[PDB]
Amino acid sequence: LSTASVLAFERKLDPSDALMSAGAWAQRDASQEWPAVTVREKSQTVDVANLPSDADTLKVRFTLRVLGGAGTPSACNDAAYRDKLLQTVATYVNDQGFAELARRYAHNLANARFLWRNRVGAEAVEVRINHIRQGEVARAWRFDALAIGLRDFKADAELDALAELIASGLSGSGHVLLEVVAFARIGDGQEVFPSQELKTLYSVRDAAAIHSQKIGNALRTIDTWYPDEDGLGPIAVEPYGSVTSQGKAYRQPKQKLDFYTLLDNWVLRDEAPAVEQQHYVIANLIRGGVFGE
Amino acid sequence: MAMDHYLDIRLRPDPEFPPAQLMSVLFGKLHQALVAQGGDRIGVSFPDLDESRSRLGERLRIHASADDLRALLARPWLEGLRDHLQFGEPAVVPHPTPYRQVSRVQAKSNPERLRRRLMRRHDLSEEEARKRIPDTVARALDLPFVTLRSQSTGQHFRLFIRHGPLQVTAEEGGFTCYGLSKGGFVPWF
Repeated sequence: LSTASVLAFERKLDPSDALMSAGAWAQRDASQEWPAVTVREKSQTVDVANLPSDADTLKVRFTLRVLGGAGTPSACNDAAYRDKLLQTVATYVNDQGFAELARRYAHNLANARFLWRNRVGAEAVEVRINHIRQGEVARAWRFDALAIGLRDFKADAELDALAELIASGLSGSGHVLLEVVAFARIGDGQEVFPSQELKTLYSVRDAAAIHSQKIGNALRTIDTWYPDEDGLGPIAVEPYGSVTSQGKAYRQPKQKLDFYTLLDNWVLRDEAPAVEQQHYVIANLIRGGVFGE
Repeated sequence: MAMDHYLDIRLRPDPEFPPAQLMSVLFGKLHQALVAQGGDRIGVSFPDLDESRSRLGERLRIHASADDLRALLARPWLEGLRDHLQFGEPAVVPHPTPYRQVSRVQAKSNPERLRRRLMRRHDLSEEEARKRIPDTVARALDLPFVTLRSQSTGQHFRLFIRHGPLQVTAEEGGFTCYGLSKGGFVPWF
């Protein structure tokens, strides 16, 4: 028995591109037919864009995708590695429910964790999120990012139903399809910050959008068992986790809490890393990657 | 050093912004509150920096009073940095206190500023404009600050600023709108 030369896991909660678009207030209930944002360049030769004078508003558009049953992998060379991984993933599944992941997903849905740099000097944040079965909606919400503070995980009354819904989702108890969209308060004639590639702001044609990976990052700020200091707040979940913005890389490999050794121990020889590590382990199994030899 | 308004505060960690990624927001959400809101009995200091290390922000250091800076603990104008920062309240200062030197001034490093001035003042163009214009006198004021990207581009522009000496005597009154000492001995506790 040894490691796995090839591994391939499949992603969960994938969003679309979050196009920006504008409007006004008290027409936010008539936002099926609404305008968009513009892209222009000024004097080097770089891009910079701007809202009009009629609008403090900015708008977000994306929708989500759970799959269910994320323990079972899709690429290996050892059949015995599957026969040693099945007991571990079933052991984590059967003894406890997945709602601890689900609160920490669904409050980032509820807060402005995805509106990262859309509240650098804002005043009133209002987000509206839909649960879409078919051509209409049947379980509607409208959430707030002022209430739950952006570094703690303290739950409210809206959060448990969405948590048990998404925990039915990623565990295989029913496919869910969220649509998470937002309405902003920016500034009457204010500069925008969309994405880029590897200056040119990343311009979808006749609009402005940010890619899939930024929101697929933003909705999994689940690492708050990283070792050094836990008063700071949630950062996302990465094997060999390095972050540019806070600079210092959490969870170094020269001491034993990185993913590539706790996976070895938790999976194979059935000895357990901590219960203050488990939801980080299964969040790594949610993310996916090439975990080889 | 007659005022006794020392309000200390710490930082908060966030993953969606570097030091400039909140420093430009601080430059956006401090100047208008010190201009459109205003208050000559309110400002800031810079007593915890360094030259080579480039320490621009490391703790709460403000200058307020019982009424002018007394709205710095019930202010919803600085709401939003609850994922990246916090604040405090003023405390009783002692008799012998220090006073550091700072300046929120504008440094200029234009080697072709003579050409852009002579385009409306002299008519000397860029062809013969290299005879006596300042080719290297417009130096840069390298220092650590935030990267405020105006309409000229989205890149992070350097925040030039000059530090100052340390004197035992003080000078109470009014400073510039940015809090840097334009004649007044700034605070450094």
